[PDB]
Amino acid sequence: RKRIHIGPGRAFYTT
Amino acid sequence: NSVLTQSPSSLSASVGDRVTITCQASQDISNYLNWYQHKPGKAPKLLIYTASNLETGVPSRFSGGGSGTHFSFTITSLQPEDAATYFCQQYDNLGDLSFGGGTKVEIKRTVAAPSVFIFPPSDEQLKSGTASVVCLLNNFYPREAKVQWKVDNALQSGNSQESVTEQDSKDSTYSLSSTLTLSKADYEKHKVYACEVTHQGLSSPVTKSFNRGEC
Amino acid sequence: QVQLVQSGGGLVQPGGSLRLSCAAFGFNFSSYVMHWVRQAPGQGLEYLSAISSDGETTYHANSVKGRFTSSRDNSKNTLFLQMGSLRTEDVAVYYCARDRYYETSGSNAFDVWGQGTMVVVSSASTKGPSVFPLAPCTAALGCLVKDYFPEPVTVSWNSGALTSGVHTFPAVLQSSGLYSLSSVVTVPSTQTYTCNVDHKPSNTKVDKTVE
Ligand SMILES: *[C@@H]1O[C@H](CO)[C@@H](O[C@@H]2O[C@H](CO)[C@@H](O[C@@H]3O[C@H](CO)[C@@H](O)[C@H](O)[C@@H]3O)[C@H](O)[C@H]2NC(C)=O)[C@H](O)[C@H]1NC(C)=O
Ligand SMILES: [Cl-]
Ligand SMILES: [Cl-]
Ligand SMILES: [Cl-]
Ligand SMILES: [Cl-]
Ligand SMILES: [Zn+2]
Ligand SMILES: [Zn+2]
Ligand SMILES: [Zn+2]
Ligand SMILES: [Zn+2]
Repeated sequence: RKRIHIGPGRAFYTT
Repeated sequence: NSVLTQSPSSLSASVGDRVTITCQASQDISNYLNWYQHKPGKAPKLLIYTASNLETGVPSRFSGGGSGTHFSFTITSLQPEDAATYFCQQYDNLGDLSFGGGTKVEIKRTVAAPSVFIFPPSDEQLKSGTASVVCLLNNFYPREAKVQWKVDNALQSGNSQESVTEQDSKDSTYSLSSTLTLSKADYEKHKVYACEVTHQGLSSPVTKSFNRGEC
Repeated sequence: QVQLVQSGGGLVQPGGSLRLSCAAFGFNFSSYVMHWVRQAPGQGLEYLSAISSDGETTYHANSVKGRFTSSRDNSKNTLFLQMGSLRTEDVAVYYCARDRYYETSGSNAFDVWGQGTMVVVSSASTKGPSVFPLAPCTAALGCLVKDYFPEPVTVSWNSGALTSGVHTFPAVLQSSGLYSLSSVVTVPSTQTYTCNVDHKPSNTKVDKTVE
């Protein structure tokens, strides 16, 4: 249930 | 899984008038909503980021507010320049990231009558087997207009197509093209070719015509 | 200024491959996260992909995940989209965008977009346009761009020197299955008027002087 960051802030997806 | 409902889908208002677009979210998305402007063929342009904040170079004319599931975007004192499509974007995260359906904004204008022009088929085209006759309605308002084709005073049905430009950025008018498509053998059979225009800005119908092989 | 220009659009067979490129001008490309978005005709924008500034970490939406791959070459200031096994649902104008992060609010937006590039998926063949002059007998003249496939067709007058008065119409899909549009100009009267037609899917560049 982790957040994977593409960039700073809201630039992420959860898996 | 975050669907966004944008309303209204269409919109027509005068210059100087205040107008407000609404966007609703199926989930609490805090303030992570942005508002974009898009004119045809152009690159989309960011106006408001995170509910209420202006991006640099965006006029005070534009405004935003709200949070949670309900959001609003206001254009105060509309300009002819604002004839565009405005869409929102939810950016809670990349996995849910989604867009609104958009709002087409038309600038309401005083009724303007079209200039009418007719064009014979080129010699170049005739030598290939087909003949296209083009009627042009220049800079008029509103979009609604009636164009009909008459060949030796006979109505033409199902053999023509119309096309409308997007609204003009400066004088908020439209332009329309009608195109009668005939075979060469059909084209050379009759002499007179006419385009008759009807519009709410014309007190009399306008006819532009030519004789075959005279100019 | 800060700008994004897109390339690689055109016609693809169902199941075939196509590579899209997005070139960055006027800014420091390597610092920014990049996105891919698309818009189907008559539909809303649909988000596709994200790629990290170093370019080794990507996100892809479920609609394209094991089908399209985002990559970037920072020394070339170019963002890429490798598209494979294409469907009818992939018919769209494709947009690349620049990400921005607002530290004060811990939030993100797409502050710079490209003008878009169109991809058509079909088993039909490419066809170049025929350009015909439109002449009269305030005056109006123009060009008839007839029987091309697929879209788009870009039109300019006098290599960009003539813009005011120009009306380039949206294309119509003819009963033949081929597209067709007109470009006109209204100029009141040595000084010639040449329309410039560009149809990239067929690598066709036609100029037509009207008289
Ligand atoms: C645009 O931005 C890029 C990436 O943000 C810039 O590249 C980066 O520049 C910084 C500062 O100059 C580099 O830091 C330096 O690292 C070297 C060792 O490599 C060290 O000796 C210096 O003391 C300094 O800390 C950073 O490494 C570099 N990042 C990358 C991607 O290699 C770039 O300068 C900008 N582009 C231009 C030319 O405008
Ligand atoms: Cl990373
Ligand atoms: Cl399919
Ligand atoms: Cl399918
Ligand atoms: Cl005009
Ligand atoms: Zn509400
Ligand atoms: Zn990394
Ligand atoms: Zn399909
Ligand atoms: Zn005009």
